[PDB]
Amino acid sequence: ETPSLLWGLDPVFLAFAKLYIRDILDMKESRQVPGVFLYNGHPIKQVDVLGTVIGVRERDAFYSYGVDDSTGVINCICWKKLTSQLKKLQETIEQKTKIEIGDTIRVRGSIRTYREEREIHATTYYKVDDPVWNIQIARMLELPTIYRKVYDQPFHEALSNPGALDLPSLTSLLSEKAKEFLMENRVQSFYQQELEMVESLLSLANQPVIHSTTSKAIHSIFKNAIQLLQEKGLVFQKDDGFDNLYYVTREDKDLHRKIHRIIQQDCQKPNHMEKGCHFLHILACARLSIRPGLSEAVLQQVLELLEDQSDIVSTMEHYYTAF
Amino acid sequence: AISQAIIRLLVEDGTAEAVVTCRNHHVAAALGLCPREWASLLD
Amino acid sequence: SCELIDLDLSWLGHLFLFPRWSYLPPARWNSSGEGHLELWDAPVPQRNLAGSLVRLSALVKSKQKAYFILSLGRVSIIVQVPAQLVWHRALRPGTAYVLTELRVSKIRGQRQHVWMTSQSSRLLVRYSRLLSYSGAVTGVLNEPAGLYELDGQLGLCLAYQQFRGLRRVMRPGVCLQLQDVHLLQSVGGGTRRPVLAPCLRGAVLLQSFSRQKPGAHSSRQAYGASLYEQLVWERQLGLPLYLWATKALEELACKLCPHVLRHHQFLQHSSPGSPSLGLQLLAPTLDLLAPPGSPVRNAHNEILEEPHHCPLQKYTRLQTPSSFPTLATLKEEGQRKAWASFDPKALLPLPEASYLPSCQLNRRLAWSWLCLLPSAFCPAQVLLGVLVASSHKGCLQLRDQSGSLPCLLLAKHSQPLSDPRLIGCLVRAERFQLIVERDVRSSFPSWKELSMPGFIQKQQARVYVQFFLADALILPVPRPPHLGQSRLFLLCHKEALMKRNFCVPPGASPEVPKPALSFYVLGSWLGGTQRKEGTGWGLPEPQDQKVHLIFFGSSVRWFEFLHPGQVYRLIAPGPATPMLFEKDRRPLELAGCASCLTVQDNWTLELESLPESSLTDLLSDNFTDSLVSFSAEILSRTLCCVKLTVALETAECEFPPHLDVYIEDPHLPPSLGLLPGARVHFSQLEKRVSRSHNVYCCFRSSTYVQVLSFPPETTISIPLPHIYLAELLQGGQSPFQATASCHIVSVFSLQLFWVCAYCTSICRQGKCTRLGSTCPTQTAISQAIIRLLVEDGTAEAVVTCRNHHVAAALGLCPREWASLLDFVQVPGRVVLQFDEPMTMFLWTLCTSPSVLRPIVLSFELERKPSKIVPLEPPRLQRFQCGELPFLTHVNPRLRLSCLSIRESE
Amino acid sequence: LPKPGTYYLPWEVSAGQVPDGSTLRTFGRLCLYDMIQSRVTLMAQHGSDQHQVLVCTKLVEPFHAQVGSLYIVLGELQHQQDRGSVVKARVLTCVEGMNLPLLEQAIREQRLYKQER
DNA sequence: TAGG
Ligand SMILES: [Zn+2]
Repeated sequence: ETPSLLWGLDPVFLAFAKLYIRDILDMKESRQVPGVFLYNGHPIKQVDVLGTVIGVRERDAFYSYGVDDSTGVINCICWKKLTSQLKKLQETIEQKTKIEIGDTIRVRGSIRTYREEREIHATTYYKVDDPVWNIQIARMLELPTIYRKVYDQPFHEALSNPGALDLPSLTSLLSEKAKEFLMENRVQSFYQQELEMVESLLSLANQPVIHSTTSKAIHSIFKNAIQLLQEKGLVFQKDDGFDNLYYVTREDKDLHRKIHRIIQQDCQKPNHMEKGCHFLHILACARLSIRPGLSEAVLQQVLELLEDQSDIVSTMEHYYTAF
Repeated sequence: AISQAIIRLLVEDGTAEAVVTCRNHHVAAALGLCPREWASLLD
Repeated sequence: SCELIDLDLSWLGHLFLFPRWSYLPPARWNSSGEGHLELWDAPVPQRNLAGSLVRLSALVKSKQKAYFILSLGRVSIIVQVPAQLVWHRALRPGTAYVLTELRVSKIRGQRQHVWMTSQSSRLLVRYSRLLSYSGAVTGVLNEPAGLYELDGQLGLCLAYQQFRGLRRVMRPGVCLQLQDVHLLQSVGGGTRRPVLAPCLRGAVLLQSFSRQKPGAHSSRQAYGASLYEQLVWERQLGLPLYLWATKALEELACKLCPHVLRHHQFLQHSSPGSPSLGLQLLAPTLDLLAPPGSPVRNAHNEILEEPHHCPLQKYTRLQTPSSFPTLATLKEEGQRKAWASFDPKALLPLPEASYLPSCQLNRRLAWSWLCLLPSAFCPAQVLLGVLVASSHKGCLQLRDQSGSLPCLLLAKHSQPLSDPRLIGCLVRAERFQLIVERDVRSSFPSWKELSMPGFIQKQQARVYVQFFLADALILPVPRPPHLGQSRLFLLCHKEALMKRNFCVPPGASPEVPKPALSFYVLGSWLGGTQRKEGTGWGLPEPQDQKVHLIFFGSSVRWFEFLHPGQVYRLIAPGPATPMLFEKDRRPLELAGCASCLTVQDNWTLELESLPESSLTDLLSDNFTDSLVSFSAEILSRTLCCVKLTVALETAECEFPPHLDVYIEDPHLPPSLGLLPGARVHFSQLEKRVSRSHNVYCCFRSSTYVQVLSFPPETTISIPLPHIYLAELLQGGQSPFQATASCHIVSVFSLQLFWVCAYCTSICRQGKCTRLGSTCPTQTAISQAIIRLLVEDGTAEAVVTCRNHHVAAALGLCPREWASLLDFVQVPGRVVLQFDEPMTMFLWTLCTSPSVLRPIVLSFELERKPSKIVPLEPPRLQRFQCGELPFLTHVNPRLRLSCLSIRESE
Repeated sequence: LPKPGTYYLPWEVSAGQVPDGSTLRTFGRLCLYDMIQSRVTLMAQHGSDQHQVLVCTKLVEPFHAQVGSLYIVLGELQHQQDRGSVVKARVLTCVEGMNLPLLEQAIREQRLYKQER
C-alpha cells in the first residue's frame, strides 16, 4: 500500500471525502496506521455522508442513528451538546438537532472500526431541510462526477534544438518558417532587414554554431536562407540599386496581368508554324521586356498560378497553348 | 448745349449710393429710411 | 445703365428726363460692375385673344433660349419664346388685355398644342397651400442663399426660381406682391416660423422700392451665390434640406473661412475637376438623406401641366442631422458634463465604502474618467478640425479659429497613425469619443460626508478625442528640382520624449548646451543616398549600418508618426552635399558611439509605402536584463505617481498574471489613451523585484507606449470559473480567481474593532486613544476580520474574509450585524481565538451549524500573482488520529481571500 | 441493521423484476387509501400506460393522506397469496414539487457508474 | 519603495 510518509501530500487526506456507504463499508484499513482507510490508494481519514434516518437509539450523552442512502446502512455516533439574540439562536441550533425516523441528516466524521463492524463518529451533524427532495437529488448527480475526476484518478526536436544541427543544415531549416510569415501577412515586398527584426525568426538564427561579430554573421544566415526561396522560385528582385529588396511572386498581380495579355495576340504571331506557343515563346518577350537575368524557376511558376482564369488548355507538360 | 450729368459720369463718380428728388425738399420716411440726398439731374 | 422702371408701358424708344432718380453702385461681390437705377415714378417726356391676367409665372427662363409663360382667363395659357421678353414687366395681374395675332403650335414633353406667339403686339410627409400674399421685407437672413424675412413672421426663400435681377432691389423696405406661393408650416430643421417660397409658376412682382441704403459689405455674408444655386438646380435638394444646408455652411464659416481658407474659395461652386471644399464637407450627410438619382426638374411641367413642383408641393419635416460645433464649445461643454456627473457617493457605494479610512476613501476619488459620445446627442454633433503637430511640445492636435483639442489617432484597430502627410489636412469624423479625465484633490473625513459640500480642494480636467482614421474623411486644404537628397531607413526603437542633457562639443572652449526637450530613434539604413529625379528618386550611391537620429528643437514635431517596423524616408533639401546622411548635438546617454546624426530643422520625413514581446519567463528572480516588453489590458488606474494594474495578453500562458506599472515625475503626464479597458502595448520597461518578491514595472526614458485599441462602450461580466479546490494544488496552469462551492469546517479567529478614520488607532467610545495627539473630527469606522477553514470534497483551504464580508459569512442580517457592531463600540477590541453577553454569543455562534454550513465561495489567491515562489521540499507534521502520533510530509496550506459569499440553495 | 433501500422504478416493480423480500425505494402518486385496513396504492406512468404499486401503511400508522401528490416509499417487498405483492413501508414521505424527470434521470447515472466498476 |  501507500507509505505513511506520503499520505499528507494527497489533498484528500485533509478533506471530508464524499463517498458512498457501499464504499465506506468496503474500504481496506491500513495496517500501518489504524483509523485510516485506503480507497484506490488515497488515504481516507474522514468522510461526509447524507442519508435517511432509519433508527434512533439514545444513550446518556450520545445518539446512535442508522443512516441509509440507498447504497448501504451505517451507524453514526453523534455526541450530545444581546441576550435576546443569543436565546433565539439556541432555539435554532436545537431544531437542527431534533432528529426522528425518516429525516434527512448530514454527518461529517471519521470511521472507527469495532471488530468487523464500522461506525462513523460525527464531529458535526444537523437535520437537512429537504421538502422537495432537491438536495438528495443533486447529490446523486454530483457523486459520479467527483469520483470519475478525482477519487478514481491515481495520485502522483531539431526545431526545438536548432543548436545541434549546424549551418549547412540550418538554412533549409529556417526558410520554411520564414515562408509562413509571408503567407497570411499579405506582404507584397519586403527588405532583408525587416525579417532580421522579427523575434520569431531571429531566435532561430543566432545559435551556438556561429561562435566562429555574431550580429554581422546573422546577416549571412538570412541572406543564404532568403536565396533558397529564390532558387526554388518564389521570391524575386529587379534591378533597382540595392540588393536587399525582394518581391513575392504569389502576391503581386501586375506581373500576372502581363502574363495574361500575351494570349491577346496568340503570343503575337500567326499559326502557320508549330501549333501554339512554347514555354520559351514567352521567354522571347519577357526577359527582353522586364529583366534579362530572369530565372527560369519563376517563368512557368506563374503559369502554375493563374490556371483557374480559364486561360489556355494545359494539355501536357513543356508546352504552352494558343486559343 | 453743355448737357447735364450723363450715364458715364454716374458710373465713374458718386459711388456712395446716392438718390435724388427734384420735386421739393422732403424727408420721405413713411415707415423707415435712413438717407442719401443729392441734387443731380439725369435725363 | 440698368433701368428698372416700375409699372412699365410701351414708351420704349422715347421718354427721357426722369426726375425721380436713385442710383446704387456695385456691391463689392460683383466683379462685372454694372450698378443700377431705381426710377420711382413716371417720367415726363390665327385669331386674337382677350381676358384677364391670372398667373404670369414670373419666370423668364434660361434653358437655351429665354421664354416665359402667361395664362389668361376670367383658362387659356400662352407661351412666348421670341425677343419680346420686355412684356414681362408691363403685365399686371387683374388688368384686361387685347393681345393679338396668336398661333397654335406643339411642344415637347406632352403634345397638347399650346398657344405660341409670333411677330405680335399687345393692347389694353406633409403638403403645402397656395397663398397670395403682399407684404414688406423687414430684414435679410442670407442674401446669397435667398432667405429674406418679411414682417415679424413668415420668412421667405427665393431660391427655387432663377433670381439674379432680384438680388439688386431687395433691401429692407421693399413691398412685394406674391401670387402663387407654396406655404410650408412645419418645415423644422432649426427653423420655427412658417416659410414662404415661390416656384416657376408664382409671380414675384414689386409694388414700391426701398428707401434705405444697403447696409455693409461684410465679406462674411456676401459670397457663395453660385454654390447655393448648385444645391437646387443640379444637386436637386428639397426645401427642408436646403435650409439645413445653408445653416451648416455658415456654421462652417465661423470655423474656417477667414483664416484656414478664404470666403471666396470655400463657397465657390464645383468645377469639373475637384473644387468646392464647402460641398465636399457636406456630402457625407447629403448622400444618405437625398441620394443621387432623381426625376429631373422639367421646365414646362411645373407651369402647364397638373402641379407637380420641385419638392415644395410635397415636403418632409426633417430634424437636424449634423450641427457642426466649434472646438471651443466641445471643450467647455465637455468639462461641464464632467463635474455635473461627478458624484462622490456613486463612485464609492454604500456597503463597501463604509469601512475605509480617510486616506483610502480619498485615494479612490482622485482619478476618474467618463466617455461622452457626441454622435448620440439631440443635434448629433460632428467633429472637424485641422490636424496640427506642435513644434514646441510634440503633441498632435485638431485646430480651428476658436481653440484646439488634443487628439489620439489610430489608423485601424491595432495599427498606429504613421503618415506624416496628414499635417495641415482637414479631418472630418462623425464616429468619435470625447474623453474627460477628472483629477480631484479631496479630504472627506468618512463615508457620511460624501454628499456634503466643502471637502474638495482642487479639481481639474483633461479633455481630448479618440477616433479611427477609417471612420473619418481627410481632405487637403487648397492653397490660394534636382536639389534634393534622400535615404531610407527601417525604424527599430523610439525613445521617450523628455528633457535631456547633452555632451559638450569637442575641441571648442568649454561650454555646455542647454538641456532641451528631445528624443531619438534607432534605425538602420537600407541603401545609399538617392537624388531627386523629376518626381521620383534615382539609384542609390554605393554603400554596421545602425544609426541614432537625434530630434530636438523644431524637429521634435515628428514624434507621433514614428513607429517600429515601418520604413520611412528622410528628405533633405538644398544642394547635393556628398557626405550628408553619414554623420555630422549628442545626448549624454549616447557617448562613445560615432553613429549619431542630428536631424536638421528643414528636413522632412515621409512614409515610404507585430511588435516585440518578452516571454512569460519575465517572472524570474535571477535576471540581468531589466528590460521587458509586453502587450496588456488596463484594469485600474490610481493616483498614488500613477499606478496602473494591467492584465497580460499572452497566447502561451493560459490565465496570465496581473502586474503593476508605476509612472513617476519625469514621465508623469502620461499618454492619452491609458484608460481602464484599453489594450496598450508597452515596450522597454524597468523590471524590478520588490522586497516581498513581487515583480513590477516602471517607466524609464525608453518606454514607447502605443495604444492598440480604445475601451469598449459596454462592459461585460465574463464571470469566474467553477474549479475544484484540489486543482489549485495538483498540476500547473491553474486560475487565481474562481468559485469552488465548499463547506465551512471551523473558525480560527474573529476581530471586531473600531478605528479612528484619520489614523488606524483604536477608539474606545469614539475617542482616539492613539497617544493624546490632535485630530479634527470625532469620527470612527468599524473593521472586521475572520479566518475560516472551508473545504471541498477534494481539498481544504484557509479563507480570510475582510470587513462587510464577515457578515454573510456568519449569516447575519444587516439589521442585526449593525446592532452587533455598536455593542463593541464601548469595548473597542473584541477578539476571539478559537464578557458575559458578548464572548458567549460569539462563541455559541461560531461553533453552531448555523455558521458551519455549505456555502458558495468566490475567492482569489492571496499570493499576489506577480510573486516569485521558490521550489522547496515538503515539511513534516504530526496528525495524531485516535491514539497514534505518526508523521507525514505536508505541502503548505492554501490561503485564499474572499470576494463574495453566497448560499447554496 | 436493515438492508439498504436501493432505488427502483415503479414499472420495474410492477412487472416482477425485483425479488420478494428485498428492500426498495420506489415512488408514485397517491390515489387510494384504506383507513380501516391500512393500504395505500401509488400510481405512475412509464411511457404510455399506468403502473401501480401496493403499500401497507401500517408502521407509520397515523397517516394524513395527501391524495394527488407524489410520495417516496421505503420498505421491504413482501408477497401475499397469489401475486399480491405489497410494500411493507417503513418510511413514507410526501414530496410535492419534486422534479420527477430529474429524479429518474439521476437513478440512471447512479446505475451507469456502478456498471463501470 | 511599491502588499501585508
Ligand atoms: Zn486618530
